[PDB]
Amino acid sequence: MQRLFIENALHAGAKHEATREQFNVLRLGEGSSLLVFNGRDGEWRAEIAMPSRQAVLVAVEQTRPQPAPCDLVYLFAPLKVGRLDYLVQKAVEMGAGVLQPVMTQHVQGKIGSLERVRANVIEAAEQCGVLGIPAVEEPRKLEDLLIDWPRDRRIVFCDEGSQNPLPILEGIAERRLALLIGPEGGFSEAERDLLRSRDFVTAIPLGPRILRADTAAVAAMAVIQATLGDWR
Amino acid sequence: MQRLFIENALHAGAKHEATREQFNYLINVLRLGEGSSLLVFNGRDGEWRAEIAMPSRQAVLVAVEQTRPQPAPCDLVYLFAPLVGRLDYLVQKAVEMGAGVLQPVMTQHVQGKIGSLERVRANVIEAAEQCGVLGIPAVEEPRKLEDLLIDWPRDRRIVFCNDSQNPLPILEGIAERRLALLIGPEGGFSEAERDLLRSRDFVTAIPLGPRILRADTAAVAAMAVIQATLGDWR
Repeated sequence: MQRLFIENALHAGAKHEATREQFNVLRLGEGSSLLVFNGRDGEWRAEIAMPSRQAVLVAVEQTRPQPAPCDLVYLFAPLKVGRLDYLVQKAVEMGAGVLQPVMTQHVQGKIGSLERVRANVIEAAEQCGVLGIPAVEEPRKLEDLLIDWPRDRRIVFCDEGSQNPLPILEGIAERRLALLIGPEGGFSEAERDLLRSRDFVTAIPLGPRILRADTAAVAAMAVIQATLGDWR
Repeated sequence: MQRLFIENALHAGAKHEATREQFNYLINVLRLGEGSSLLVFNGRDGEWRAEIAMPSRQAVLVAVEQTRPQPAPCDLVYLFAPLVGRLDYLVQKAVEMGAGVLQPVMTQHVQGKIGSLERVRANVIEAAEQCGVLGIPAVEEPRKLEDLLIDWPRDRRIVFCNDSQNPLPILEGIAERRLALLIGPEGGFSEAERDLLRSRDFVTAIPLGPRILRADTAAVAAMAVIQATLGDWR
């Protein structure tokens, strides 16, 4: 079934008027079913009513309840080289609850409109069945973030090793996590020294070949989610 | 240092005339000059440091010394269904994550098409240059899933993307150390294809978590956990 994210409260009988999003295609008619969700009342199957041949979505039955929000924080530098729509959508698919852009010494790319990021977030959620909408934050400087950082949350970052992340992930005691991936040019030497100086930061290797930032994000999230996260 | 893939043989003194694109790229885009060093490789003779010589205000790269030997080919086979925007990316990520063979697969719900192997191969080279991967993975002619499975080597376990959510316990139980990863198209596998996969004893299903992943996301996430438990991340 198609899935649409809506603003509206969701309950039996809740109505939603197709806001210009009157689709045309995917060519559904009167009586057609789709799934709707809103980020707080879970997932519902709704049926289409059609007053003027406009479209109105009427929620009938709840099909999934609202999960607890995903706790994982994704700290990421925007890239000059490596698409921003892909980075964002993949973070949502891989289970990030918070997307926090980080500005670092070597960043060349820009974040652009947070509006467009949030819209990419919604599209990823609709396509991949994620019912929690991850939060998108305003970009922050890395050093500002590290100074007031909650010590109950471990930051994982990627650094050259043995090149197996698994035994290192296995040693992390904190119940809350954040993955930090830097820009195409990595972290400066000072940034590296500062990360390593933090009690709450752990370095992990990601194999024998250099990975680009977009690759590393999905690869690190996979091993993190499988070892310590919600793939368990 | 920059890294360039070359077709010439490599040894001390080996020369490569930079093509129109390369000269502009190395000299008008990176502004490297006479005596500049860069890295050069060809998929067979390892990786060499070369220096730029110029006979004209035309550039010639002269290999000086070998910095890395040519490694063993990576063994991991990547069996993938076509999707072209996602395809470039797929191909490039596969190289980073260590695939040694890229085998395009036709399945029931395939909607996109390969295009031409020419462009697939150029992407492999780009990725190899960018990430310092010295073995160039081979790109095979597309084949239908049901044909590839007939005489598939009993020796190579196919992992494909179920009841649990964690792939790690399943992956640790794979006795083979020769592997393939299979990822389907956006539309998934038909019921007949699923049956065909579950009925082969050299095939093992793994889950990848509680959210539906895109095929290119799945490919990278799957290769991460396969490399870490069974492959060349260990």
